[PDB]
Amino acid sequence: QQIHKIRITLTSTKVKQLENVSANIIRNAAQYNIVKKGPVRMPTKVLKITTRKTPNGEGSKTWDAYEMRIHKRVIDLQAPASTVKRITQITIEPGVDVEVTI
Amino acid sequence: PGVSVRDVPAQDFINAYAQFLQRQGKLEVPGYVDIVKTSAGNDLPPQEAETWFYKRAASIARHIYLRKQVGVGALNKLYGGAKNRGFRPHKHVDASGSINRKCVQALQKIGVLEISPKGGRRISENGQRDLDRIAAQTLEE
Amino acid sequence: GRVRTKTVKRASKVLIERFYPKLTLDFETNKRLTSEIAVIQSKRLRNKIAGYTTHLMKRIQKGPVRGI
Amino acid sequence: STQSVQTFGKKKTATAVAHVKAGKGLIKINGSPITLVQPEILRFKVYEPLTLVGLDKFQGIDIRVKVTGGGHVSQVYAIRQAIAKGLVAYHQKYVDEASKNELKKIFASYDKTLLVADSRRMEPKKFGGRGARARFQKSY
Amino acid sequence: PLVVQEQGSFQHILRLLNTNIDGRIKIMYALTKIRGVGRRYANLVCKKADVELTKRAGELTQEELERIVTIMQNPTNYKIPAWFLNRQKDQVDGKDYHVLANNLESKLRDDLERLKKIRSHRGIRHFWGLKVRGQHTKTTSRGR
Amino acid sequence: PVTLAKVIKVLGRTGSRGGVTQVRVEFLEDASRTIVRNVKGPVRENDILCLMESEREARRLR
Amino acid sequence: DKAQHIVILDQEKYDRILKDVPTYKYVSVSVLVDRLKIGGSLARVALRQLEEDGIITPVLKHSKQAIYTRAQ
Amino acid sequence: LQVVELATTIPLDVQEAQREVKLFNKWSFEDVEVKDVSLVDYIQIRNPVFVSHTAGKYASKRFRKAQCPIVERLTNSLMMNGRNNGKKLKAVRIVKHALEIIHVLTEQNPIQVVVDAIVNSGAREDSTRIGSSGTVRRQAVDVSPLRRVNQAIALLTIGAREASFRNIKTIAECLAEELINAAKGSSTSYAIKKKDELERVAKSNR
Amino acid sequence: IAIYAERVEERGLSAAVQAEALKAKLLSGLPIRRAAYGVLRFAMGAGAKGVEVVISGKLRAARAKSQKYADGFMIHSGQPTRDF
RNA sequence: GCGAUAACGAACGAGACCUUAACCUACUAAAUAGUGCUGCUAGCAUUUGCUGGUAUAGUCACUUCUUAGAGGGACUAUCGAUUUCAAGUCGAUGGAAGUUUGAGGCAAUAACAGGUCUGUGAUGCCCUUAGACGUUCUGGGCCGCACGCGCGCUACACUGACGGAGCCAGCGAGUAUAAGCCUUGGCCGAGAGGUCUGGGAAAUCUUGUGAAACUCCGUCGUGCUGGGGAUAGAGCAUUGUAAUUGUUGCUCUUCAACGAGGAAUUCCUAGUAAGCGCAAGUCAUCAGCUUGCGUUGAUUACGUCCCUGCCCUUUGUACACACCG
Ligand SMILES: [Mg+2]
Ligand SMILES: [Mg+2]
Ligand SMILES: [Mg+2]
Ligand SMILES: [Mg+2]
Ligand SMILES: [Mg+2]
Ligand SMILES: [Mg+2]
Ligand SMILES: [Mg+2]
Ligand SMILES: [Mg+2]
Ligand SMILES: [Mg+2]
Ligand SMILES: [Mg+2]
Ligand SMILES: [Mg+2]
Ligand SMILES: [Mg+2]
Ligand SMILES: [Mg+2]
Ligand SMILES: [Mg+2]
Ligand SMILES: [Mg+2]
Ligand SMILES: [Mg+2]
Ligand SMILES: [Mg+2]
Ligand SMILES: [Mg+2]
Ligand SMILES: [Mg+2]
Ligand SMILES: [Mg+2]
Ligand SMILES: [Mg+2]
Ligand SMILES: [Mg+2]
Ligand SMILES: [Mg+2]
Ligand SMILES: [Mg+2]
Ligand SMILES: [Mg+2]
Ligand SMILES: [Mg+2]
Ligand SMILES: [Mg+2]
Ligand SMILES: [Mg+2]
Ligand SMILES: [Mg+2]
Repeated sequence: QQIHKIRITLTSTKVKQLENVSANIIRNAAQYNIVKKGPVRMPTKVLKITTRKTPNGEGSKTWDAYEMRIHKRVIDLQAPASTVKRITQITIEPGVDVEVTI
Repeated sequence: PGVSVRDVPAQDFINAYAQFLQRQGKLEVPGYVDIVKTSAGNDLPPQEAETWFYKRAASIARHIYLRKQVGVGALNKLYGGAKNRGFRPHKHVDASGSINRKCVQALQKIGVLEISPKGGRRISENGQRDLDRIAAQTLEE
Repeated sequence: GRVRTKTVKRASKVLIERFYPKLTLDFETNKRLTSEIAVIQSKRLRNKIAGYTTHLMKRIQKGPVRGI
Repeated sequence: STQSVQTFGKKKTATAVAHVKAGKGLIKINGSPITLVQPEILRFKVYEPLTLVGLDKFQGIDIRVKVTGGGHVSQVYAIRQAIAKGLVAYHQKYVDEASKNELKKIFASYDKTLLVADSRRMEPKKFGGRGARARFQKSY
Repeated sequence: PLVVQEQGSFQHILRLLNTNIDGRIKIMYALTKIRGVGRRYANLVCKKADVELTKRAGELTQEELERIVTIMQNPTNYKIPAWFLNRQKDQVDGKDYHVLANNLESKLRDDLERLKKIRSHRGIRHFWGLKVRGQHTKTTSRGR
Repeated sequence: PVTLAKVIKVLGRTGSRGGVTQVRVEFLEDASRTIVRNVKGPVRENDILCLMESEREARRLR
Repeated sequence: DKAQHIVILDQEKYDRILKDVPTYKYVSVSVLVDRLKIGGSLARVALRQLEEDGIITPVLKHSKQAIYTRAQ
Repeated sequence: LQVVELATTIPLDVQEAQREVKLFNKWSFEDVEVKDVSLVDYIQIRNPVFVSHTAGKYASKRFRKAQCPIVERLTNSLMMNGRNNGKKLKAVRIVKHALEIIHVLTEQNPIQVVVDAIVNSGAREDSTRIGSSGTVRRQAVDVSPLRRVNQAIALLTIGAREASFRNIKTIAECLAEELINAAKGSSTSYAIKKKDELERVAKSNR
Repeated sequence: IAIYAERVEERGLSAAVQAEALKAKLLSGLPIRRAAYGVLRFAMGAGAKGVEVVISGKLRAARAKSQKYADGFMIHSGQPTRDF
């Protein structure tokens, strides 16, 4: 249980904080001589819901088209498990959730 | 230079492999081929009663040659077509499972295909050998 | 149609009355100049302003223009 | 390695990736010769980039394309674009540009879509009708 | 596999199961004139009787015509599947049958009173001449 | 006896629905006798259109 | 209802076919039906043999359309 | 003239095309000429094509249709009546077969006959209506060259379409009969009756 | 879980606070004109670029009515309404 | 907007703005994307070639195709015409894009007795409140059929039906001690469907959703015919506690009107219309419905106020609860 091939999966609705956390981890993985793979832009998922505008059923048939974009990024690190987890606390952000899988 | 299956038109290659497979005669034909229709979406049985099974087995062999571990469920979707729902709009419906499963099972005991790892049915060591042969006897005219 | 609006027509002619010596008859050169002269919120308005400024510059060399 | 250039042509959704290598003039569609393209009535759409310049241009190069997406017709226009763009791109990199500009002249004077991808895409559908502009029949 | 000629052998009008069949119709589709014989059923009796479908009705000889009417009246004896039959799992004797031209409307009728005798809902709507399979009637079927 | 007349000037859309155009025609031979005539289909200048009858002018249409 | 085209080929019509088809600028399924009064199916088998017998030269081959011409 | 050997073999007949571009590699544009001075600029035969299928953008601007190949404008008009809209591959088959029938008959160049049938079918004066909100007031007006050309294609394909309906004659050979008769100006053909009747009514309005 | 309560820095710029404050005044029987102008001036005093208040319903009268009270500069269309 | 100008200079709305689609061999990377090489390996002619499989250690190379973030790129650019030489408009050339680049989202000042208290544990008032108008259980009905009307789906055939064969998308969705999701692959079954395993909380698996129109080759041959498939009889499965008033699917049989539709009337200008399917919503089951998506892909204007509707100016007014005066 030392240096491992470690995956960090990043998902969020907003891209600005996602790229800051993504860039901040890459920055800390640069000055620390840790070989890295990423970030990998997964195809963004558009969660679309199309309802009727009318609470009743009167009027022209008009529809809303709501959206919820989900952006997912995975970054591969080659470092011991203690090092990667403390990096996560360095780059903790409310919007982006992190899951770590070996 | 050599000849492969991909170097011959598909439509007249199958007509040549079908002719060989009928004259060879070793392919086992199930007893209901004179009764059944190819798909539940079809309304009539094939018009080439004596030869339709051979040509379909020839089509199945060529289609498997070009791909990797195709299952029998995928074969039903491929040969299925638009059903003639009376007043409702048309829809795609898969072909009959037994006809395709019997062909690949029949083709498995004639030596052309075999069950591939991780599902599907690969082409046999001899399956490549004998299909490429038929292609050569197709384009000499 | 391609009728420019007032937010681009009046903003472009303020530039000429203020930065005529540095302007030119080239859109590409004018486009870069207005990014350091004006604070434009959107890229599309920046090219639109410079593209009409170029038209006014091209028109000034043929005679006097109204509003400048 | 060797003198290899890789390009692509596109139609509505179809995209054909062309690899142009130095060789004896091998020209295959998904591993099959172009002389056996299924849409027979359109076989001359892919024959156009060949007979326009002359088959002598393909002696030293071999081309293998992989076309996916789109439909049957949309794929034919994607293939002919990848071939035409691939021949031009090879000359620009491994031949003098005088010859590359010569080939591009004949192609453009015959069909813009040989080199320039068509920008037309399907308009989105809007509610209140079964199509982009079409609307449900109205009654009073 | 080529054009052939004949004289005096063609028969313009056929009579099978007390039904008149046009002799210039192809054999597979001529039998569909016989009520109770559809396209799907006619395709198989010709194939079970070794009558190639490329023949017109008048081309057939008497020997072939009798061989077909024998099969239609005894389908199960010629490896015709039970599920392929007109009247399978019969009401009274429970055996698989295929009713034909004159027998069809008689046993179709016998089913109607059998529905009406027990006074079931489906039999009643059959009596009224209305749709029995649940179809809507407020806006369709207004002809006469 | 048809006569051909090249158009030299598109005057404007006339007629009730605007489907007909006033145009100024000049004859290919004998480049004179310029006449104003009405035309049904879409017209640019320099379109070679023949006249079944030549001796008739045109004015604004209803 | 008035068509009543002949579907069985007798001997009087057979040699009339071989005596009339050569004197045609253009023969097809409809041309045979239109002028020889034979059925469409009988025309198709007639065209495929007359080509095999050399009387008729195939201009174009297609399932839905058979374009043929005289061989003389 | 040389036969060029490639690794991917090219048939002999199709190689006979580097010298000249021919319609379906069978029909030459060299010997084709519009027999009317007034429609030369609107019948486009100057740029040869192999197959009447280019998928170009001729509906963007106003007069781009005049730049489309004349055979492609014809195959566009075939695919009508709902069930045929968008079936261009079928339309190309009819045109390809129609030309061969036009070739075996009268032995002329098939696309020369097409040009002759179009110049002979377009009415030169049509009587437009100028009614002032209901009353009948017919007025005789001239016909532009563009509408003259493209109504010929509309009438030629409409006549061929109706001749093949519920008829054993195939559409390709119904088009051939319609095109051949109208090319030689015969009044038996549809779209020649219509052209004369249009020009006849215009004579009854001046 | 941990919950923290934080004071809003600029109470005048929060429409939620201004709407709840107005309700607590309207429910006290205060006149609408005095209540409406109390949020118009409180919003502007905090530094808002603009403010508009609409009150709809029934007040002693059987028929219902709505009244708008604008002030300053207001934008209506496009994305910036989602931003500012 | 130019311009005329007792106006000058402005604000909302429009436009700007935002989302999406089309370009980038110019940056940033990608074993959940792809490729060439390279290991190992198959078939065919042997010329070293052509098609493959394999490859999560070849501990390779690359980012063109794929994904998405930071940017760049179009501003009517240049040149011809017309114009008050103004705002502009029309042509070419270059361009990925020159119709606001294509499409949408948002959208002013007021207003309607427009529609919803059957969306709300949103509501004032009235009614009811224990034999309830609450709520629950059982069964039926909302489908009920002499008829009129509207949104649609199939069709009336040969530019076609079948029968084989060829065989291409995009938008999306998917579960656990449940109350059961998407389901390949194998094996049964003519089918519908059944069964055994495995994968996938997902760019990984279903899935390249091998879709349908479409194309090729055949049968049919102008015939209410092999067009069309209502209506109905008998039988086989699925879902569900429960299918009778057939949920749906499948098999055989019956095979009706309809032979292109009067007066009228709808939608539509380019990847548009029309076909053609597929996915998502409803959903135990049922999509002839909507919301989207892509395949094939046109004819004809690019004009006008003739009809119709709306806006503006002038005008009349005994209306202002505003002609429902
Ligand atoms: Mg299929
Ligand atoms: Mg199929
Ligand atoms: Mg159908
Ligand atoms: Mg149908
Ligand atoms: Mg026909
Ligand atoms: Mg604004
Ligand atoms: Mg806006
Ligand atoms: Mg504003
Ligand atoms: Mg790997
Ligand atoms: Mg390898
Ligand atoms: Mg827009
Ligand atoms: Mg109301
Ligand atoms: Mg009301
Ligand atoms: Mg309530
Ligand atoms: Mg309530
Ligand atoms: Mg609700
Ligand atoms: Mg109670
Ligand atoms: Mg209801
Ligand atoms: Mg009921
Ligand atoms: Mg509706
Ligand atoms: Mg078919
Ligand atoms: Mg997938
Ligand atoms: Mg039925
Ligand atoms: Mg019938
Ligand atoms: Mg209307
Ligand atoms: Mg239900
Ligand atoms: Mg659904
Ligand atoms: Mg609904
Ligand atoms: Mg007044």
